[PDB]
Amino acid sequence: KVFGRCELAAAMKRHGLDNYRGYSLGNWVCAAKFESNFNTQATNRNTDGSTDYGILQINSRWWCNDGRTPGSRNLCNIPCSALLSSDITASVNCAKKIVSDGNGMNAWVAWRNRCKGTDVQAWIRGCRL
Ligand SMILES: [Cl-]
Ligand SMILES: [Cl-]
Ligand SMILES: [Cl-]
Ligand code: NA
Ligand code: NA
Ligand code: NA
Repeated sequence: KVFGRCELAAAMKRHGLDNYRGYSLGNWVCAAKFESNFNTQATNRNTDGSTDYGILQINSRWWCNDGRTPGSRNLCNIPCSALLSSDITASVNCAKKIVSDGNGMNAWVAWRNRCKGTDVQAWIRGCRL
């Protein structure tokens, strides 16, 4: 599913991501924009052989199981395919774990490089929330 911007903001809020670990909703929407262009089915193979899955491009090295990432972990206790669902619950629950791991949203390199420090409120501007 490719979410609209305000549609995704609303879904993220529904699932408790707004201000989670102090990160406002615009941060999460901005991260999703640059990770997946709001497409729940996004996948991307990394040079290390891991793969990133879903709206927030969660990586199989640590967070989910895809059966093809040697030496990896599955700390969200989910198949990586669950992160591709139209329903964002699994991605949100895993993102909560990731952002709590110590480096905040810097875990998402694209957030650090493209969202951090910017007017992230613009990503939720105009939305009925
Ligand atoms: Cl957009
Ligand atoms: Cl915001
Ligand atoms: Cl933080
Ligand atoms: Na992989
Ligand atoms: Na894994
Ligand atoms: Na594996």
